[PDB]
Amino acid sequence: AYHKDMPLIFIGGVPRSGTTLMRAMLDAHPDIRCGEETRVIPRILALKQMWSRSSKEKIRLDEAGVTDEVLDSAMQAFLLEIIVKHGEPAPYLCNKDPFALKSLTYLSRLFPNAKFLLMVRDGRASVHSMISRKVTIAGFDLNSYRDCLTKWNRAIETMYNQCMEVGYKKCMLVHYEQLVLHPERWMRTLLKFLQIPWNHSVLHHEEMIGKAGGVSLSKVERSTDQVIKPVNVGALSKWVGKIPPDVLQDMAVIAPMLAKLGYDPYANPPNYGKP
Amino acid sequence: AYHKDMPLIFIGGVPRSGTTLMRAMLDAHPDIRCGEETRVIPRILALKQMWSRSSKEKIRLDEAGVTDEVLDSAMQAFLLEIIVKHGEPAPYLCNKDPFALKSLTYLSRLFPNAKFLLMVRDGRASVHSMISRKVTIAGFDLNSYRDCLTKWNRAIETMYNQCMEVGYKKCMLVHYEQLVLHPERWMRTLLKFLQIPWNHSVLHHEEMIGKAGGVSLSKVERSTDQVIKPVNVGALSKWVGKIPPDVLQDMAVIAPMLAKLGYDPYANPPNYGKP
Amino acid sequence: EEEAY
Amino acid sequence: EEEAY
Ligand SMILES: Nc1ncnc2c1ncn2[C@@H]1O[C@H](COP(=O)(O)O)[C@@H](OP(=O)(O)O)[C@H]1O
Ligand SMILES: Nc1ncnc2c1ncn2[C@@H]1O[C@H](COP(=O)(O)O)[C@@H](OP(=O)(O)O)[C@H]1O
Ligand SMILES: [Mg+2]
Ligand SMILES: [Mg+2]
Repeated sequence: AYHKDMPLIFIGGVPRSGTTLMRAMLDAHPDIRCGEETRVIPRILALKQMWSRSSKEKIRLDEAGVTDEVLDSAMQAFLLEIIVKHGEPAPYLCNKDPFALKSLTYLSRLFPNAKFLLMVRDGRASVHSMISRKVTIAGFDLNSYRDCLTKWNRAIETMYNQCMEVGYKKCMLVHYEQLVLHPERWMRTLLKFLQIPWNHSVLHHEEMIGKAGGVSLSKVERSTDQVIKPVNVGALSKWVGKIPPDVLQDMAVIAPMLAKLGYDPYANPPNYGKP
Repeated sequence: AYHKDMPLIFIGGVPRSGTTLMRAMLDAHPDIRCGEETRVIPRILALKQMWSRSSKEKIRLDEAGVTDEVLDSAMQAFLLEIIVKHGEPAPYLCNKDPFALKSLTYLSRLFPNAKFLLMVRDGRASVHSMISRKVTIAGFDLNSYRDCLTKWNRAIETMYNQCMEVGYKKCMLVHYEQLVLHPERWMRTLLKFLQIPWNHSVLHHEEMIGKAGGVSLSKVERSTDQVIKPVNVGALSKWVGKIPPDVLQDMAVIAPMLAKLGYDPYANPPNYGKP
Repeated sequence: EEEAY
Repeated sequence: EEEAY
């Protein structure tokens, strides 16, 4: 049984911000299934967004009878079929595709009882991650820290503004650094936010890897080698000393979302906190 | 009521091949609704086609549980929501999007009882039409008859091959020239092929324009001003004398599909027949 | 489009 | 792709 009013969970954020860890920890809950990145969801959502943004094209679709209500119904049907059928059934279905939250507000409209989790990491950590691990993302030039931080800023700002627009009952900012430093505190807050009862197995996601009602992984995903380990504070500040000095000097200008999201742009690194 | 096994009709072919006329003639049948070009259907089909052609990407989606069966279910749900909801309900639902039949074989698999009408027109007529009326198609350079006939050739070859692959019970080649020359003869053959009872109103499509259970037109579609008129043989050879002589000399080289489809590539024009 | 087709 | 994200 599935439908557009069911309680869905959408995890996202900029890649390399702990999105796989977030969904793996929730997957470890026995009544929740998220599963691996679908990939198709961001692309069809981005396609749909290109049609609605062009007022010229929007007129042509409305004249063909392909209205907002028709498109939304087709979008709903497509996304649910993917979300429901690509993994095992569960009381609480979940979806993790980082850039799906670029259409957060639109997803909130399509799915009224859906809740969102925007993963937020220090942009310098996320950018250093994708550059050092050679993670290829559309638009992100991995030779340039300046370019990647500029694209990180643009991406995270768009998702943040939408997260804020829907409000504190539909979307929740989840700070990666805080998640790893205080995993019990945050997972308890998160499940209370999602209105799902507590289960301690979310704090042992490593012991649920490849288990029935557990954490399904993809051998070709870039976060698989890290998520199989237990939750640790190891990746908080691996970025420090690796960014060039001209970029470090311009950091607040390049990435003003660092400051908005509680990261000191001139701390090398910030004091994220300690457990 | 609607489902993936329902008897669908997909009209298509290269733009400027009499596809609007074809669908309008069927829309004049009181039991058939086709409606306006959806526009989204070819684009989502094309998007899907890119994922399945790429063997690298096909591995990743399957590793994420987004298998053919999952994708095909998602596509079925999306395409049916557009087809059913964008127009008024009818016993026999139809869809006209010219380039939807670049995924003819795939649509035949997704919709097992769907029947296909591939409209074929003399490529010199289609190309001349799109150039003289300035009808923009992606990849077609309207400043070159040579480039347009080459792209025409590639498009029609792809759709023709898929039409012949699915077989005579699933797909019917419909020659525009033969339709306009002998409209009663061909509409009778078409409705027998579609297994829909004969109704003379298909031959009076101009009297069903904008009527209930009749022909619904889009004010920004490029065939609207011609389709409001009754069937005529006036557009058979408007191209003659308008194609440059270098392209005329190279006709069989540029467009070998002309000859494959029964058109003489050096007759100006061919003897299409007389009413 | 986008183009007419 | 296609890129990774
Ligand atoms: N079990 C775990 N504990 C802590 N961090 C983890 C983890 N599994 C994955 N991560 C972190 O999540 C980041 C990848 O996020 P995403 O899943 O959005 O791509 C990686 O950052 P680094 O690559 O900087 O180490 C990785 O360290
Ligand atoms: N009532 C009618 N009788 C004959 N041809 C028609 C017609 N309505 C439309 N057409 C033809 O369909 C062609 C456009 O096809 P499509 O709808 O597939 O783009 C046009 O060719 P021309 O532009 O050469 O005149 C047009 O003449
Ligand atoms: Mg689970
Ligand atoms: Mg009708």
